[PDB]
Amino acid sequence: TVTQNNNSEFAWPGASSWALNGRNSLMNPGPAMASHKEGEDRFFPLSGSLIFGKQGTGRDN
Amino acid sequence: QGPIWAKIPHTDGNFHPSPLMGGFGMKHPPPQILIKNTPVTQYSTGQVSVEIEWELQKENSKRWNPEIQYTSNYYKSNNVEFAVNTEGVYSEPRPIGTRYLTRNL
Amino acid sequence: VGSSSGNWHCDSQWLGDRVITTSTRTWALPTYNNHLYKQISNSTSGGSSNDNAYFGYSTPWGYFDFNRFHCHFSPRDWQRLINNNWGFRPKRLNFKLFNIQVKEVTDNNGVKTIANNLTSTVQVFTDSDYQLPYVLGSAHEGCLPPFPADVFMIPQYGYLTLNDGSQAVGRSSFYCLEYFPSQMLRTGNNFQFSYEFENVPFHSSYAHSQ
Amino acid sequence: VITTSTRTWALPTYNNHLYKQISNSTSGGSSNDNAYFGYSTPWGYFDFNRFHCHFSPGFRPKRLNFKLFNIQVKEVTDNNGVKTIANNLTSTVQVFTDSDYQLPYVLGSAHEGCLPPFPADVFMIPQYGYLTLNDGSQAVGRSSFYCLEYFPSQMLRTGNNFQFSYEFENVPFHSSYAVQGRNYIPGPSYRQQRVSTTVTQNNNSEFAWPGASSWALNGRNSLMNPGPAMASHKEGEDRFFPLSGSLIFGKQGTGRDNVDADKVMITNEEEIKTTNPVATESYGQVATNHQSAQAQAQTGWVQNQGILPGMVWQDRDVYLQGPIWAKIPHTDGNFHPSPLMGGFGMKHPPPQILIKNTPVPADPPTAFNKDKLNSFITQYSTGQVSVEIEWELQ
Amino acid sequence: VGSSSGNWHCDSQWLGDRVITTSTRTWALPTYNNHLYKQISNSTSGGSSNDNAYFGYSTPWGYFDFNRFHCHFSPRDWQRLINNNWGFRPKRLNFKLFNIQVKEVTDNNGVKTIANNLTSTVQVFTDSDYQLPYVLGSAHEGCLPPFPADVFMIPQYGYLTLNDGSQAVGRSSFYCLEYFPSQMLRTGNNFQFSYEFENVPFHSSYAHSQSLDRLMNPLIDQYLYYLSKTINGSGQNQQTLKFSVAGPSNMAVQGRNYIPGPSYRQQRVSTTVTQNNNSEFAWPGASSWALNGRNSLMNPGPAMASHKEGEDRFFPLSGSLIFGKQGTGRDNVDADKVMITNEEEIKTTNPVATESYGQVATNHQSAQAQAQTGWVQNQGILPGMVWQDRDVYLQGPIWAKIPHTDGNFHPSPLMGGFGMKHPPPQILIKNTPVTQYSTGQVSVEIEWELQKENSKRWNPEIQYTSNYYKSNNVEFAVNTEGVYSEPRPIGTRYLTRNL
Amino acid sequence: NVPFHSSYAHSQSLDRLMNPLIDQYLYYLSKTINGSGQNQQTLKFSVAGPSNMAVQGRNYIPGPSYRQQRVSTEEEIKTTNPVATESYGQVATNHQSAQAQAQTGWVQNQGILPGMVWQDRIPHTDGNFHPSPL
Amino acid sequence: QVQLQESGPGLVKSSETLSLTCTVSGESISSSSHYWGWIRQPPGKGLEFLGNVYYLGSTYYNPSLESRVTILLDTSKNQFSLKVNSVTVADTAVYYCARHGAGSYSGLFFDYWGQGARVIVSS
Amino acid sequence: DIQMTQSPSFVSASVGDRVNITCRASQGINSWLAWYQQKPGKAPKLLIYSASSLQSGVPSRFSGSGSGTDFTLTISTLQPEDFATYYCQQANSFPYTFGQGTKVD
Repeated sequence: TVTQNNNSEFAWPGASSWALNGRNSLMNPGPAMASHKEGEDRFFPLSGSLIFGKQGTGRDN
Repeated sequence: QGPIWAKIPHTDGNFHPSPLMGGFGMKHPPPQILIKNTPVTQYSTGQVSVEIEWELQKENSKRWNPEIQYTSNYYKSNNVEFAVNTEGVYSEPRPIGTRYLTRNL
Repeated sequence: VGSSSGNWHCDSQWLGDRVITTSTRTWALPTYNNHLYKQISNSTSGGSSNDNAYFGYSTPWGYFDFNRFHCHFSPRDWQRLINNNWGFRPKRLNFKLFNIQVKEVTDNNGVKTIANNLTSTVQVFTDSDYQLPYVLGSAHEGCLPPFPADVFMIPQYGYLTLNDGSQAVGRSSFYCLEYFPSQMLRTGNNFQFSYEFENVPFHSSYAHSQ
Repeated sequence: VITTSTRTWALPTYNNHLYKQISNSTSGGSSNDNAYFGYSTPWGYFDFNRFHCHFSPGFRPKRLNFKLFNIQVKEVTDNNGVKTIANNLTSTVQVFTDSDYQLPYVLGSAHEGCLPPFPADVFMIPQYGYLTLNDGSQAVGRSSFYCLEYFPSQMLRTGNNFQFSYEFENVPFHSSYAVQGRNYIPGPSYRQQRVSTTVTQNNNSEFAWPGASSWALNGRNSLMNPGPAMASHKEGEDRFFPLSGSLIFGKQGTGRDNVDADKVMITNEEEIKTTNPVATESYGQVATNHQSAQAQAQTGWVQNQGILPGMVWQDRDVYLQGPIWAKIPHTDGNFHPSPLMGGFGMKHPPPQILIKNTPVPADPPTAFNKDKLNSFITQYSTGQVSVEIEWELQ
Repeated sequence: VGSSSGNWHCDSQWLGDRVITTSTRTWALPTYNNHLYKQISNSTSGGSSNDNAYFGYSTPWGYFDFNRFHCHFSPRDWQRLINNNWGFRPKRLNFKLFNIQVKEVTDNNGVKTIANNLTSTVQVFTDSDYQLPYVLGSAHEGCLPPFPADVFMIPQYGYLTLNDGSQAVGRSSFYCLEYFPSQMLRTGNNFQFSYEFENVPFHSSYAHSQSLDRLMNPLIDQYLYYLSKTINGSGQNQQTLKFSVAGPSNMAVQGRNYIPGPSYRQQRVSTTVTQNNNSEFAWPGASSWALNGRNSLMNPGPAMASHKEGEDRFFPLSGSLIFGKQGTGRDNVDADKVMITNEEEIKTTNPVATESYGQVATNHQSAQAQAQTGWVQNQGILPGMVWQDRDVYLQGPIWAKIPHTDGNFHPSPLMGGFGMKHPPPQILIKNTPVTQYSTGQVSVEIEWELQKENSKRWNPEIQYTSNYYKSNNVEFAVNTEGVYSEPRPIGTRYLTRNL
Repeated sequence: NVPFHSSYAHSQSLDRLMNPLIDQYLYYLSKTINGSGQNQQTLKFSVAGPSNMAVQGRNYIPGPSYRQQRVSTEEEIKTTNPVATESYGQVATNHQSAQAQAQTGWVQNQGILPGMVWQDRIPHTDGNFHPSPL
Repeated sequence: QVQLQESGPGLVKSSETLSLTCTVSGESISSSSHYWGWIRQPPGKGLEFLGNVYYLGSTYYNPSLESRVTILLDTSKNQFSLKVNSVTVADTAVYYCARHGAGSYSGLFFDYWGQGARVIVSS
Repeated sequence: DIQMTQSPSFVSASVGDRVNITCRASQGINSWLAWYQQKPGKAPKLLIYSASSLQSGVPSRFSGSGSGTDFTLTISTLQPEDFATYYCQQANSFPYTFGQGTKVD
């Protein structure tokens, strides 16, 4: 649900990321962990899930 | 839709090499297969058949009530799932986990 | 030239504790980088950030990638796995390549010309000593198609090495794949090799009830 | 008796090398009974199921043999008006047989596209598609999608050939011969409407759809044709025929829509009349109540009569143009599997033979593009077919 | 005394194409009719009707019933069976009875006291020549209970014979079970026999992916012709005969090889109550058959699909096996207390039970006579018909005994399961007459055969899954009181096959 | 080799094969109305049991029937075989609804159905059923 | 195109649970990836949100309704059911089914609506 | 909850005349809105989503631009086809709330 999210750009700034040789790396998919607490499924971890795409899905945005 | 294997970077050590996107971490995975057209505008075509032999571990459990199994719906959709539309476009509607049967902890 | 160098095998044979899945696809290989090794770096594409910095090469060599499951399992087959089994793992891999057809194009005015080139060869080899970079682990596109009737296109082979920004360093390694002994196939030859998977723990396909 | 047939075929490239869903909606509107769901395939198939394939102008099949040779592939380049046709010597042709009967069996519906009767004719291989479970024009989830590329098949360049043999399971030898208490009674009847070719006699109304005997399944009326074997007309009256009672063939050159009666050849059942009822007549009468001094005995007409102990009947006569075998649907039970259009019902009929032209991709974009290549060389192939069937005469 | 005569076995082994399902329960056998063979008839209840008349004897013997599926198959095994297999059938039957215990009850003032009786015996015999009437095949109560921990009570054995009203006829046969040789067991003795099922065809568990009328190739016209138009246009003397090619444009008129199975129409009732008229039509409007002056309701009858596609609510009146939910009363329970089973799978090859079979012509047309047709309410077998038998359920019966006659057609019983001329023999039991009752352990073991699923279908099957959504208690499991319950009936057909 | 001609009379009626002492786990529709009145429709199910033996579900049905007219001036087979002078069964025809009451027609003649059993009392052809002569 | 039909009783006794069901034709709830939600229109008054259910089964309820409503998602039959408990005279209006989402506005604005279902709570 | 108040409760304005309906959120909704249209007895149908973005089905005449505390639905060149109540919806914060209604004539 788009509106439960904060009104700012936190896509790269707020994401988890491991740094190597002064170059920041996003943690995708990350260590193996449950995606959400039982009973709430709207939410998902930012980078923590393999995200495929449906056919015809564009390559951007 | 996901990967099968990934090569373990050759290093001093590692902890639980199983790769993070899933599958089987290996120190000698299936070798790469490289191909090119020998220079002589040129392109080539043909067939490729690949065969992997998979081994199984059967479900031995004594659970009384029925398992949760993966199923296909029956609600008269316009086109069947995992099949082609009228344009011959094979579309995989949803990703399928491997985990349905149940074990004890 | 006039006789089929291989057959068509796609099926799955469910036998006892083992499963044999065989997938066959039809591919197309163009020519990349005009038969040249070409250096590539972000400086070519604009090199916005230091995080995205890379220094590497692009080779005319293409490669086969079968690394995704849906290549091997039809949806129904897969169903017969997740439903009935607490684990699986690969044992043997047997790969075949054949029925090579080399085409050539001389473009004249609007309509291009395409006809058989009989004396042409197609080089193919495997890296079983692991001296090259291994790019099959990063989940790139270009794999065998999910659906058998889809004809696909062999991806281009590329690799990266040590860098500081777009510049290189002394320790950067440059691999010429021509330097590898490789088999050469004309339109009648075929290519085949087999592989024995090393021991890996069963993947778990069960959900704990506790 | 041993007959051999040999022909030459031309198999084009179907569906642009695509599997396309075909549905009722795509080619039709309304038509509740008519609506269907299914897929069309690039694959063609060989249908020799008709008699005149094997026969030039009691018996039953015994063995079979099939050969496919002289494979000639032709790649078609087209520049402006004229088109160039060049041999492509490296091209391949895939063919397999379905010996497990895993695919839908469509040979039994008496479709056109058979080997032609005259040995010099060159025929075009008919395309293969199938129909599956549907609701209206939509498809319930119990439906099946079969991808034919997923069956192991044999690829053939210009030097290869493909042969196999088959063994007919034992079927009944076809028969080719014609107020006292009695031990036996005439066979079953499910009545047909009666029509006479002279239009002056028949009624001046549109009774063609309504008049015919139908059977309803899942709320779809599907006309009964030809129906249980029955003599077509009473003795001496040959002008009359049941509306859906017997097979009707078109004469050479007959049009597809609204042809006259003299363009089509109506078959007649007059031979079997001894042991079977007339398709237009009631099986008999029955007492409809109890007689009394206060009520007369009433009789009433039997329109449909199932099997009763002591019936005998003749099957329907096969014709030189008619079908040979029809697969028996796989079900918990069936009575007298002999097909209603004539011939030998077999739980394992001769396997279907599926063949396509392996697609040859055109020039790739030279930069990697993950889309499937839809751009192919216009192509078709040709070859030979020799099918040989041993028979046994009584 | 102090040496156990058997053990407890309750597991199913899955080996290749065969299944081995062992069932062991505990039982309590009282003494019925105080050791007396007694006559019974309708006049005992009054016999308000002629159709309800019965004349028979009731015997002290009890009899074991494993004849329902859920005796042998846990709901998990049943899932593994219905999902992965296209058919099954019983091969062997192996029965043991052991750990006998005899307890006497001597009532003294307030409390009744229960003590062992060591010298007492329990008479058991099985009729393997089938010379007694066979009561196991009517879907009677008293079968081994579904859940293994329950204790069950052996049902009393009684039989019926010829009757006119409540009176007998000279042919009525009276069988005294004491006339058969039997075996007698004290607390140390045990009893076992083994059986071998006669050859039966596989029960076909699958639902066709093609409908009987869709067998055709959709792309190709037939070479047969049909009569499209009987008139050119409006007017006098305008009759014509115009033929067309059978093809996809008009699909339904093509010629076909085979025709749907028989039908004997049932009335249709709506789960929604407001869609029914205010009249009592349960008995009066029900399809029934008549025998020797008695009307017998037709239940369930031939196998026919319950409803047209899309209609869940309508069900044939007497034509669908109805099961009770856990804890449902005997008399006049409301419609949500019972489980109704719908024949959705059989619609492809079988007619809808609430719909006509078809139409036929009722007269000859002419200029003076229009074409007149009328509906077909029932259709006997005609050559070429194909049909699906009735489905078997977890709660439903397994086998029946084919009546012994000169002829029959398709003996497969109408309530589902495997019709046999030599089913598993009845097992009769009683206490030896000296208030006394005996208990023990029943163990039945059947070996099943399986037909594996070969299909090439590309897209995933319909499977039987247990819903994930949370709830107060798990399906097919006990509740806080301890009362075992089976939520819904389970059919055997979840897979598919080409028609 | 033709079968032994059965030479006996059954001691049981095809509808009386049941056990008289024990209930069935099957249910039958019993009341379709709460009682006399308007808008009374309801559905009530009750166990088929020895009290009512008409509605108990049975595995087999009596044999084929083709009605003969009765005349007033084989009684061994009447156990499993319908009376030749009687209507073999009653079949419901039209569907009920708030407008229309259920109607039931009489079946004078009924061919074979799966599950029939019957008692007794060759022309060379493609097919025949239960060849035993009349 | 997405057609939405509601069904269930049109009369319910007070303090008896109310049950409606919405069977969506034209999409597949499991693979559509959109939110499905209910609202209610007490007669002659403004519509008030009841709750929605995301295709994986997660659910949001309206706090105004005090833990009465429960939205069950039956994905195989492609329909979802509203159940509100201990019904009162006040809780009677036309109940609309709706698809709560779109590409940009998923789980926000209701683009496709049911035909409507009248429910009259009465004694 | 967040209140919603449409300023005209009943606006009688006939054919051809421009009409504007305004509804103010109790607290800032950050331009998340959804105007609806209900003809009598039928279910409502969406008109404008977000702040000014028109729905595919609806005719060009409907328009509106919110400043985030203020919102207006301007029906330009009102045709007789639509005389109906008009509701607005907040998407900003749960629970979603449809204020009152604006009946137009």
